[PDB]
Amino acid sequence: TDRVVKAVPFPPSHRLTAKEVFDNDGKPRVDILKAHLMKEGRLEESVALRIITEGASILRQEKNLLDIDAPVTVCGDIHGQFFDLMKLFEVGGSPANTRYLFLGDYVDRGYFSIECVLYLWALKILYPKTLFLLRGNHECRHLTEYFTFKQECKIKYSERVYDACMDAFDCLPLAALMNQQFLCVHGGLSPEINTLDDIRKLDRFKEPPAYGPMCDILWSDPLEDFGNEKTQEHFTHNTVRGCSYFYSYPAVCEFLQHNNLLSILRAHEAQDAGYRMYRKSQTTGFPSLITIFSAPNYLDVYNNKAAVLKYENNVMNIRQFNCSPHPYWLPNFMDVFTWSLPFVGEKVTEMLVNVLNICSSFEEAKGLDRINERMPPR
Amino acid sequence: SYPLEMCSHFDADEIKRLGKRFKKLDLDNSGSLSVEEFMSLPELQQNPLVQRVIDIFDTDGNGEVDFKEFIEGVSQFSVKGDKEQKLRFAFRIYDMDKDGYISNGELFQVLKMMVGNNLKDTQLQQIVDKTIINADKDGDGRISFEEFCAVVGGLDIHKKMVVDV
Ligand SMILES: [Ca+2]
Ligand SMILES: [Ca+2]
Ligand SMILES: [Ca+2]
Ligand SMILES: [Ca+2]
Ligand SMILES: [Fe+3]
Ligand SMILES: [Zn+2]
Repeated sequence: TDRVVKAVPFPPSHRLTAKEVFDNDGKPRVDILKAHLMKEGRLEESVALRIITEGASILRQEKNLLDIDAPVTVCGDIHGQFFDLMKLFEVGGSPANTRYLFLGDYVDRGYFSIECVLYLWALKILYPKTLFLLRGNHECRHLTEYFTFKQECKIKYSERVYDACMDAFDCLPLAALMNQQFLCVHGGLSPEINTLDDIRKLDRFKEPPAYGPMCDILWSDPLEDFGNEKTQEHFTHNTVRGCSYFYSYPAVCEFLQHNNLLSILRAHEAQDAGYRMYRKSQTTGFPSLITIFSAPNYLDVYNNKAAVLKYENNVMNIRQFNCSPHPYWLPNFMDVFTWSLPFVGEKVTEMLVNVLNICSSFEEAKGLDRINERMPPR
Repeated sequence: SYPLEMCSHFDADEIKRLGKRFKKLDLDNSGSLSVEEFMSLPELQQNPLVQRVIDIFDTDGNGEVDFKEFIEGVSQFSVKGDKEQKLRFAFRIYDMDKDGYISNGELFQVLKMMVGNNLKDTQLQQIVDKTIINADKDGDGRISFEEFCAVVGGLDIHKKMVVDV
């Protein structure tokens, strides 16, 4: 063929059928799924939707606040970095023999968001009682309409798939109590959430409201000077997210003691090391807060390591990992025609106008990324 | 002696003007403009698509642009031209072998003429694969003018492919 860079793998034209995706017992065939997605193949739309809807039915029956036992591997933000997700399972262990908890933010930013969801939802159908998924702030219509996930679905699939995902995202639990010691949430605390029972009383099946306990769990961040605050104040509006709050070491210590908990494990903020252990609780000597970020070389520019948390034998071990190669895409999935046609029209016209007139760093990436980390408008 | 036949949107006057420019460009007064006669203009030496335009203009494939060819190529840019004609011309910028279809290799090479080394070839190859994948609504693995148009028609780039004579 005409193909110049012959060695580059070309995406399969075959769309997997239901029989190729679900065995005769209705169990997702994950190895076949993983392989096709890694080559950038797609599924028949109906098969994709089945994965989404079957996944949502299982999530829908789960509690706002899940109870998860150790050993477990806890994971932070993925952000459609499908190829780093494959690496993450290698470092974390097979979900066949491993309990998993994901803290949210499966989509946006990365260009393999629908693969992450189809793959994760296939794993939830297969391991409904050992692999768990929480809602992150990006798992909503508001952020996915603003960032690229809605467009991605439109390119690779359809708005129908996008919608099925929005409905499925409304079903995701909001927190998890792990080994009866850790409260695991995507963002963090709320002035309006004092005990674990308060999370149980929320109605989560909805687009996250603009204000409130649900918005807060998903969006809250620890103060920038968490642990060394100049005040014993608890919550102050989150000027970084432009919504919800910044919570302090004293707010956390209070929540922990009141709920007889050891630490809050959350994700949401990119970390150069893939994680961050905060100030040790005065009472236990164990970090009062731990951030887990599981998207290496976030955005292809942060150059950060990623990490997962593996709790077992009473050892909370952080397993860091580096990025993996993934295919290339133009911004907003722009095709090369639309990309180059302007330059063509401009340059050939310019050519002829001329002829006729013959006769007359992590932080760098971070600060640069600021607006993208805040609550999109209205 | 012997009239010259041609197809163009131009009137007698414009054809006479274009003939004058054609003469000034025709260095060796051979009656056919050459690549080097074209490249004599410094404004053109800093333009990646000069050889694509000359080739599209050079309809008889002899390597030079005769007067008939010059007038018919410049006519694609007449203000009197239709959307289709201008898109057809854009289509032919990628369609190197003039088969009426943009192939993967043709697409890689023409884009490569414009992107250069802002993209590694692996990257450039992947976005060409996916662009064809999405636009190739016939499964022939190549882009017809119809498929090409389905993608770009709404862009209205033809409105900018207009020169004054
Ligand atoms: Ca000449
Ligand atoms: Ca010729
Ligand atoms: Ca061709
Ligand atoms: Ca085709
Ligand atoms: Fe995030
Ligand atoms: Zn987040």
